[PDB]
Amino acid sequence: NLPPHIIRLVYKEVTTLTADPPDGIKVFPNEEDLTDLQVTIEGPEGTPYAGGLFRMKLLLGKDFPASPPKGYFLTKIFHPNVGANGEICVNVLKRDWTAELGIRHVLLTIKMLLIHPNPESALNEEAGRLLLENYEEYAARARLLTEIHG
Repeated sequence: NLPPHIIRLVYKEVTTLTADPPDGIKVFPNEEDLTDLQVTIEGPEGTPYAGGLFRMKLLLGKDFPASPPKGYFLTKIFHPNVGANGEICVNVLKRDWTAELGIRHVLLTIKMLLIHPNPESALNEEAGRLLLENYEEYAARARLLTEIHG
């Protein structure tokens, strides 16, 4: 139940964003509810997630864009910043957020997160500790779950 003038702004972003998304990212056409966007993020090459295709959904909350969107991975993944429910915690984004950044910036931030995790704010503390204490162990399991779910 976003304000109509906000919906009018969302339709603009999504329409442009869908016709020309960032690399490795694809926003699916939404004509039902643009508050609930469906997106795929290709696992970056040179990362454990490489080769995998990760389905996610971006939810625009009630106080959007005053507050940042809330992302959720549908694809199961081993990442310090992704919870069991798939909830994505982008600590830096939520701090450096304003209404002008746009949905494109959010998706980019999530892609950058697969490359540059943040164990200082881990929803998956196991993946958080492993990333710091034994990266090779993290890369192994992350690469394994990417072969199965990616």
